[PDB]
Amino acid sequence: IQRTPKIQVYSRHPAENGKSNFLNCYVSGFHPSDIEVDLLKNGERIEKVEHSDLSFSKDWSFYLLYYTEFTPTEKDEYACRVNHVTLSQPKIVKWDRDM
Amino acid sequence: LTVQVARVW
Amino acid sequence: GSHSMRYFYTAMSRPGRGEPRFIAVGYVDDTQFVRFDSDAASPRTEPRAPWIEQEGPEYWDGETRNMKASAQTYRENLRIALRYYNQSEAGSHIIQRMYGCDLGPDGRLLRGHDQSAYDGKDYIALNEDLSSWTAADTAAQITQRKWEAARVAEQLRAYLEGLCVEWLRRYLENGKETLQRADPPKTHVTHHPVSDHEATLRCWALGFYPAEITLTWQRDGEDQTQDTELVETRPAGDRTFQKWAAVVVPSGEEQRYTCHVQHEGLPKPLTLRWEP
Repeated sequence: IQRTPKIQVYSRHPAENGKSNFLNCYVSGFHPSDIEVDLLKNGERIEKVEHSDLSFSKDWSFYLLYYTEFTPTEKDEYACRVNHVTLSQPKIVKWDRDM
Repeated sequence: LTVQVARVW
Repeated sequence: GSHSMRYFYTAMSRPGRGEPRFIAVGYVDDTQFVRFDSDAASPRTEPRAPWIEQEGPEYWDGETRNMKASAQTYRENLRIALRYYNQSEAGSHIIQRMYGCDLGPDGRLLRGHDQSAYDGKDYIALNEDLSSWTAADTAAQITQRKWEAARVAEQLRAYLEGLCVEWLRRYLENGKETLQRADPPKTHVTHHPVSDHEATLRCWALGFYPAEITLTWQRDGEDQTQDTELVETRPAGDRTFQKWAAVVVPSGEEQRYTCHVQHEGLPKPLTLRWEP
């Protein structure tokens, strides 16, 4: 009846500290469509995150891209936090430059 | 251009 | 290359929280070009690609009227489906529809599609003949009978063979610079030790369009599908897509592994290796 989201966190361009870029959280394969996605910077919710218009794949499961401009550093940490009816508690996926 | 055909279930 | 146009409708009920939300989006291949959202402050079919913007007021007004009409129809369909499945009015449910046309590389209609789902499961689909239906269950059979009686398949066929193709071709022409341009992947292999005796080879494809791609690892020329970790193709946010494929290999055997990349923007498939 219900499908849990796949979550990927990554940058639009390969990360270069000091260079502006876009942080993405792509959630996919989920059903139903209601989902809560936050982008986190050092554990704190980033404001004014934008997202794509709801659409779906050939298996009817939904996908959404959440994105925000950012400038990577060595110290700063970024994550995506997702909640969905299929999850007991929010799932946090950390951004990894090489993933 | 979308289809105008009504599809009542 | 070949091209397709697709519209995707999602109608979602939310008892206690107003009338069902209806959202429609239209795509040519992997490029979205319109949106309609009944939850917008002022629901209107809106442009989401620059090449669609030149269409005139009659286009946007027409599409807006059609979309609102569809929104209402799908609210009705959600009520109906409640009756078809013996469901209460307390739960939230979703109807989805995807339809459109596929053109071959010569611009001719390859085939048409019009398929619907209820709560994420197949409900009914127009067959490839554009004249008969496939119902997934006894509820959808009722719908099928109604549609056979109203000759819905005939009207859908006239659309898919006519307006759908003509307007797709029109869009392809207007969006020639982007819609008819494949961007080949930029590819590389990375290497990270997992331990003293194993390493991960990760084959990357970046910046490609359209999304369709094939990344495979071979060991000694033999496919490693079962031992390959493949992530889902993901959008970059600049129209392009990204994908990687990873394999864990014995230290000292890295050169026995080759990554193979197929994509529409490449004249020939690529073979790459880790370069120490």
